[PDB]
Amino acid sequence: AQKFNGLTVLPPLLTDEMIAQYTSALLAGTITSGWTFGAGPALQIPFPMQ
Amino acid sequence: NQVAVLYQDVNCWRVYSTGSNVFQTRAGCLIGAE
Ligand SMILES: *[C@@H]1O[C@H](CO)[C@@H](O)[C@H](O)[C@H]1NC(C)=O
Repeated sequence: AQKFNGLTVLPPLLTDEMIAQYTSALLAGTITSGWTFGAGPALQIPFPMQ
Repeated sequence: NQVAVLYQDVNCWRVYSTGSNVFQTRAGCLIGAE
């Protein structure tokens, strides 16, 4: 603490709340649409058949 | 030719010349935008 001499830290661009959103998006796509959403529009498919 | 200014670590109120349109963010304080 007390910032010592003229040294700073600066904040990151993406906050931790937004990062967690991105990972959650990937989980939804792979569970529902398999790997189809990696190229073109997403198509649904039952999980046991996948 | 319009601009804006960002102050790094100030509780914007040590700033000297300020008018309206003040706003404090996590990074610092910004004057010149709405
Ligand atoms: C900034 O000023 C406000 C009002 O003067 C005060 O409540 C606050 O504790 C100060 N510091 C920060 C980090 O907001």
